Amino acid sequence: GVHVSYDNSIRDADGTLVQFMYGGDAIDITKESHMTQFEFCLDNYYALLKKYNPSALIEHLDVESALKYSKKTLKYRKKHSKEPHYKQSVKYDPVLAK
Amino acid sequence: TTCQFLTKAVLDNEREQLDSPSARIVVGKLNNVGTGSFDVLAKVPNAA
Amino acid sequence: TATTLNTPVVIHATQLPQHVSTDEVLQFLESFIDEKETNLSSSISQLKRIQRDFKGLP
Amino acid sequence: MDISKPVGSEITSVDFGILTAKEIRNLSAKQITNPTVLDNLGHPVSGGLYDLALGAFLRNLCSTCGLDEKFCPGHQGHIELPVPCYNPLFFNQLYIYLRASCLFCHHFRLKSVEVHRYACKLRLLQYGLIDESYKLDEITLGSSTLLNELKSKRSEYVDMAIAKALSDGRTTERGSFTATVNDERKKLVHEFHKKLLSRGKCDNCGMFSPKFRKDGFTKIFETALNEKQITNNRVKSTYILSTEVKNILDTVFRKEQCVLQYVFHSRPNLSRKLVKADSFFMDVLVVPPTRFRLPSKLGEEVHENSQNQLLSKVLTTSLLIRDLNDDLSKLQKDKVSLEDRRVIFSRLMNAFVTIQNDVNAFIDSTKAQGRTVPIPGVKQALEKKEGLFRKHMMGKRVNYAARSVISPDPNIETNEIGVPPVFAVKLTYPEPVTAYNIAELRQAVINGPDKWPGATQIQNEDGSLVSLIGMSVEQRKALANQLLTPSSNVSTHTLNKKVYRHIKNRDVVL
Amino acid sequence: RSLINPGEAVGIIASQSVGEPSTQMTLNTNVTLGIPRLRE
Amino acid sequence: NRETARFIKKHKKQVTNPIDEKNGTSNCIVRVPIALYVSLAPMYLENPLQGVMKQHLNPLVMKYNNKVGGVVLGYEGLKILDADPLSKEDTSEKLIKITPDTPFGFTWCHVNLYVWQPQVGDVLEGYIFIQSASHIGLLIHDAFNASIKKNNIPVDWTFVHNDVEGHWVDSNGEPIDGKLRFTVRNVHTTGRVVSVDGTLIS
Amino acid sequence: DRLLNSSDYTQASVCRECGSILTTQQSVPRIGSISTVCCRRCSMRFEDAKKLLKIFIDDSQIWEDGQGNKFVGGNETTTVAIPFVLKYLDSELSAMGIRLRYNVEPK
Amino acid sequence: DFQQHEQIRRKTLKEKAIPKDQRATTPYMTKYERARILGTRALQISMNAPVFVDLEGETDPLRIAMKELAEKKIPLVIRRYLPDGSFEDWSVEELIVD
Amino acid sequence: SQAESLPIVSNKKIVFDDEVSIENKESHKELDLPEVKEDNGSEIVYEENTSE
Ligand SMILES: [Zn+2]
Ligand SMILES: [Zn+2]
Ligand SMILES: [Zn+2]
Repeated sequence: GVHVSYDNSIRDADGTLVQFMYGGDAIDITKESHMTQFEFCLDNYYALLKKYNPSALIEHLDVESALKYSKKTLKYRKKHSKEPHYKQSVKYDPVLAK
Repeated sequence: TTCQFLTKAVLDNEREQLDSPSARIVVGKLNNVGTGSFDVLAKVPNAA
Repeated sequence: TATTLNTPVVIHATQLPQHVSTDEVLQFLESFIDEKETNLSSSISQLKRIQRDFKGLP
Repeated sequence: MDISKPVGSEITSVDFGILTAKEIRNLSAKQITNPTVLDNLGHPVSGGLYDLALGAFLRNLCSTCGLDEKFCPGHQGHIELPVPCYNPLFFNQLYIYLRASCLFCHHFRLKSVEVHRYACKLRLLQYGLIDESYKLDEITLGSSTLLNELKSKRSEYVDMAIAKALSDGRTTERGSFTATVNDERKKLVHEFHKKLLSRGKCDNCGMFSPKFRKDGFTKIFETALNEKQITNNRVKSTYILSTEVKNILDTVFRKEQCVLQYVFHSRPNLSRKLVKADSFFMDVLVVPPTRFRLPSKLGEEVHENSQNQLLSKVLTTSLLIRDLNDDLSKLQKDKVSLEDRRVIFSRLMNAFVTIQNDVNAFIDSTKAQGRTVPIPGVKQALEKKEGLFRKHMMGKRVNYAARSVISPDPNIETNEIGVPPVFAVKLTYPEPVTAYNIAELRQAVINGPDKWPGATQIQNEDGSLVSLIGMSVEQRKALANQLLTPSSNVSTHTLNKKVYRHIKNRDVVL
Repeated sequence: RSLINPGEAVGIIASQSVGEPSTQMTLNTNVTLGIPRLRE
Repeated sequence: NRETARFIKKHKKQVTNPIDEKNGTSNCIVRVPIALYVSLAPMYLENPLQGVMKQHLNPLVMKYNNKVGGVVLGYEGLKILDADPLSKEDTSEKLIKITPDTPFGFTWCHVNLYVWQPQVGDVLEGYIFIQSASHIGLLIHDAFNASIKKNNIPVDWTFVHNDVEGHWVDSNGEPIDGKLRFTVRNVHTTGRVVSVDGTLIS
Repeated sequence: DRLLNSSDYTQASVCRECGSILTTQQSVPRIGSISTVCCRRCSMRFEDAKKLLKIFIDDSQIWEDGQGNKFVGGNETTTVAIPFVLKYLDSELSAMGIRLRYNVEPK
Repeated sequence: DFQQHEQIRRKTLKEKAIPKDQRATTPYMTKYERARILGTRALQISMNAPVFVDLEGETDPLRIAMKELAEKKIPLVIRRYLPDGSFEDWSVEELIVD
Repeated sequence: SQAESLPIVSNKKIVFDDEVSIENKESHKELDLPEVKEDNGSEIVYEENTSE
C-alpha cells in the first residue's frame, strides 16, 4: 500500500507516513536518464523545447516564488558551507520542503 | 499465521477499515493503487 | 422483476407526512397529467379517472 | 460481472465478534441431532447433516428459500452441545483470566486501584492520547478513604482529557487508530496481563486461591492449598468440569467488567454491549450450509464430506449425554452414597472430555487425540497449502486464459503478439452494441463461432445468453438484424444487447 | 516534468528491484555476502 | 431490556387519518418529502432530470410502495443535489459520482411525494361493482380494489340472484347498490395491486 | 478483472442491520406474491411479536418461510458484489463462533 | 431523525472538499488519471452516451474516447483524494494533457 | 448405585461412530451426481480437494 499521495508524501494505505518525499527529491527512476546529460541536452535544445512547449503551461505554473527562494538558500548555503553538519544554519530549508 | 492474527482481531473487536490492499483483495474492493487513488464524476448539465 | 436499474437501493423521508385538502389534490392531478403529455400512459389513465371522481362523474 | 448491472451499495468496514447462543438459535433454519445422513434410498435424513433446511440437495428444493441446488445460497443450521465447552481458539485467553481471578471476592487477584489506572490508559489509547495515558500516572497527592479520592481524581482527568482532545480535531468518537497508537496499546495491555497472573495472594481481600493447571487437550485441573495458605485462608488435585470454570469466571467478568471493556475494544464501544464470559464458551456450533459441505465424486463413486464425519462424532457423543443425564434422574438420591458420588463424577469428567475433544477435532485437529492420519478441521482448512487465502483468493484460477509454447518472429512488431487461429476463435470480448459498431458486430455474428472474425454468443438486454453454436446461416442471419431492437421491458430499456465477438487485432491482450 | 506521478506504489516496485537482482547472487566469489547477508 | 427490545415502537404509522370534512369519509391524501438514491444511464448523460423519471419515478405511479406506506400518485419538483458541494445551485451542470465498474453513476436528490395511505381502521366510501355470496367488492375513488368479507357484512343482511340473460339486499329490503360506506379492517399489499379488507359492524 | 470479474465474482444480499450475508434468505411467498429478501437473524416469529403489548399489525412486514412459520421485520436488505470464497470463509469462521458484521452503506 | 444524519453527512462532505482557489496540486493529468479517463468514458460512449465529437468512421469505444479527449470534449471530472479525507475536484478540460 | 453400572461415553462413542461411518459411505454409494452448468456455461463440480 505504500505510495505517493497527491501531497508528494509517501504513506502506507492507512494514512501512516513513511517519508516526506520519494528519493528525498521525488524523481522518477526512468524520467532520469538524461536529466543531467546537459551535453546531449543543449544539443537538440530546439527539439527538446518543442516537446515540452512552455507556451502551454504559462498561465498554469508559478514561474517565480520558487526561484526567489532558490537564490536565498544558495547564498545561505555557501555562507554556512564550510562548518560541520552539526553547526549548519537551519535558517534556510531546501526549496523542496516549502 | 492466518489463524492467530485472527484471534488478535476478535479479542480486540478490531475494526479492519478495509484500507491496505491485502485487506481489500478479500472483499474485492478496488485497490489504493494508482487508478484507485482518485475517482470518477459526471459533469452532467440540465440539473437546474 | 425489480432491478437496480429502475429501482433505488434505499430511500427515506426527510420530514413527516402532511395532510392535504381535496383542492390541492386536483391542482396536482392537473399539473402531472399535463407534464406527461411508456407504461406511464396506462397508469396516468388511471389518475384521470380519479381526478374525474373528485368532481362527480362515473 | 457486466457493465450493466452496477450497485451503489458497499461495505465500508468489517468487524469480528463472537456468536451468542441467541443469534444462532434464531437464524438457524434447522437443528441437527442425527448422525446418519441418508435413509435407505438416498434422501436427506430429517435432522440429518443434509437436511434441506440448509441448502438444496441432490434433486430436491431448499425447504427454506424454495430454490434448487443451483440457486440456493444455503442457510446455516446449528448443533446444540448438551454441555458448555471452551472454545479451543481462545482457551489460552480464558486460562489467563482464570488464574488471575480470585475465587472469593470475585475480583482479579491484582490491586483494584491499579486495574483502574490501566483501564484509563486503554481508554486514552483508543483516541491516540498517548501522552495523557502516561500523564495520568503522575498522581498521588496527600489508609482507605484516600484511595477513593485517587481512583476519583485519576478518573475525572482521563475522562476530562478525552473531552479536551475531542473539542479540537485530535480525535473523533470512533477513535484514532494508527500503526503508532496501536503499539502503545498492545504493549500496555500485555503489561496488564503479566501483573494479573503475578499476584498470588489477592490484594483486594487477602485470600489465597488454589492455582489451576492445564492440558493441551483443553482440560483445566485444580490443585489444593499449600500449608501456609490454609493457615492464612482461615485467619481471614482433580479435574474441574468445564462448567465449574464457566461460573467462577462469569461472576468475575460481571464484577471486573470495567477494565475488560477497554481490553476487548481497540475503539470506544459505541454499542455499549456487555462483555460476558460466555464468549469463550461454545454451547452451539454453526453448521455451515449444505452447499459447502458437498461430498466429492471419485469420478463415479461418491465420497462423504470429511467435515461432516467430524460433526457426526459430535452428535453421537452429544446423545450419550442426554442418555446419562436422564439416567442420573433414575438413581434415587437416597441410594446415592457419598462414596458413590465419586464413581459418578468419573462418568461426568469422562463426558466433558470426550465431547470437548471431538469439538476440537473439528476446530483444530491439533488439540485432538490420535486415531492411528487425522481429519482436517477449521484451522487446517484456513491455511490449506499456502493458506486458503493465498491459494484461492490471491491465487485464483480464471476464465478467459490460455498458455502456449512461444516461438520467435521478427516480422510482427515489438509491441505485437502473434495470435494463433486455434485461439482467437475461442477468446471473446463482450462489446456493447450501438451504431458505431453495428456495421461490424452484424457481420461477425453471421460468421458465427467458427470463422474468424466473428462471435459465439449474444447477450440481450435481460442478460440471457445466445449460443450461436449449432446454428447456420439463416438462424444467425436473422438474429443478426435484431441487434437494434427496442425494449420489451421498460426496466432495462437503458440497456442494449452485447455481442461476444472474437478477439480482433484492434484489441489488447496481456 | 521528470517528477514521479502521484500514486505509484513505489513500495511494491522496490520489493521487485530487490528480489529480481538477488538471483544473480546464486554463486560465490572478509565478511557475509549475498542471499544470507540479506536474510540478516 | 436496554433501548433495543423497545424500539419496535417506531412502526405504528404516525399519520392518523381523520373523518373530517363531515362527509364521513376519511381524508387520506398526503404530502411527504423524501430522498432518492438512483442510477443514471450513459444515455441520459445530457438528460439527467429526464432519465430519473423514465427510469425510476414513472414505474411507481399507481403502485403500492413499502416505504411510503401507501400508493404512489405523483411527484413534484425533482431537484438535483450536486456532488461538488460548493457550486451555485444554478450552473445547469452538476457532477455526480461515477460507478467504479460501469459508466453509470448515482446521486441523492429531494422530491415531494403525494401519496394515498389508508391505515387499518379508517373509514371510506366506495362504488360497488360486484357481489357474491361471501363478499362485497368495491372501488375507492375508482381505482383501488376493496373487499368486504362474508362474516364482516351485518349478520342480518340478505343475499339473492337473478335468472334472465348475483346481488345483495340489506337490513330492511332494498338491494344495496352504488355508494357503500365501509371501514378498513385490513390491507393486503403484497399482491399484484392494492387490496382493501373492510367491514361494516361494531 | 483477473481476480474477480473472470474468477468467482458473485452478487449477493446483505442485511443492512446486522451486516451479514449468511442469514439472507428469500421470502416464501403466498401463491401470487413476489419473493422478498430478509434477514433471519434480525427477524421475529409472528407469534413472538404478537406478545408485544395499542396498535395493529402490518402486512408487507410479515413473511413466511418454507416450513410454514410466519415471521416479521428484518426487511432491510441490499445487494453487493464479492468473491464467492468470502462466503465460505465466513461460514467456517462462524463454525468457530466468529461473526462478521460488515457495516453496510449507504446507510 | 434521518434529517439529522443527512444534515451531518452533507455538512462534513462539504468541509472535506477544497475550494478551487486553494488547489495546491499538480495541474498535470496523471498517468493513472489518463488511463481511467479514456476507459470509463469509452464505457459510457459504448453505452449510447452523448458523443461530442465526429466519429469519422469509428468502430471502437476506446479510440473514440481518444478522439474525444483529443478535442478536449470529455465532459467528465476527477475527484482527487488526499490521504486524509480532504480533496480537490479537477475536470479533464482544466487539466493539462501530459 | 445407578452409576456403578452407568457406562462412560469414551467407549459408547467408539461403537456409535462405527455404524454411522457406514450408513454414510454406503448411502453415498446409492447416489447419483446432478451436474448444474451454473447459469454461465461453466459446471458446478462436486469435489472438496483442488490441490494446485
Ligand atoms: Zn435455500
Ligand atoms: Zn479476592
Ligand atoms: Zn440481520
